Amino acid sequence: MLRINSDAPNFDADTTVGKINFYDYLGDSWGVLFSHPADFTPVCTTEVSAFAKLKPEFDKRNVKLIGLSVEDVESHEKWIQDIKEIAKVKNVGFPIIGDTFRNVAFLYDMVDAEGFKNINDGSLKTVRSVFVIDPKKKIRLIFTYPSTVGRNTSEVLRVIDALQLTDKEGVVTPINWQPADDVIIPPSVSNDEAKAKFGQFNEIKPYLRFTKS
Ligand code: NA
Repeated sequence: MLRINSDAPNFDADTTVGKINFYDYLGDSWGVLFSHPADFTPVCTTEVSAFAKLKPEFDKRNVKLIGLSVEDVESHEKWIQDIKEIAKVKNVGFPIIGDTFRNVAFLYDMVDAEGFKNINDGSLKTVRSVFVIDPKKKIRLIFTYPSTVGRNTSEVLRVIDALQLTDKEGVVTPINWQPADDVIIPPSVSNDEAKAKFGQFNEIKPYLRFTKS
């Protein structure tokens, strides 16, 4: 099964922006792949609307958004029109994948079978995962909220910031970290190595050393 640190599988799909190859779409950017069981459902509609409004926040972090929903592109196009109206956005700048037969969802381990459309029978309730993918196509973080509970855009941005920072500076982030807060030196780094790389640090315990960001 796919887990954090697994490679995000590549695929070809029909989308609201035309046919794409996932890796090609992503390029060297980070990616956020978010999933929906069906179009014209309320929580998901609010969620896509929020991502659309906030796309500039993602753009500045070199992150490309992509949505998946188990319906055809034609349906997604109509849904986007509603989303534009609701969100009061001029356009939705990212694609929504038309996964009519659940093939992509299946590839991403959200369902145990592919080849059939959305029947409103409950088999699609699990098509709700969000995958944060790095420039090397590694899945870095996953979260799955049920369609009943809307996601948190701020948290998605927070984790992206933490992940990027950790990759950039070789640090780790504590619970509830916000940017500009102090970070933690990874245990793989010796105190001497830490002095060389970070300067000063506060050793709470030998394994827990805070340093400034
Ligand atoms: Na020190």
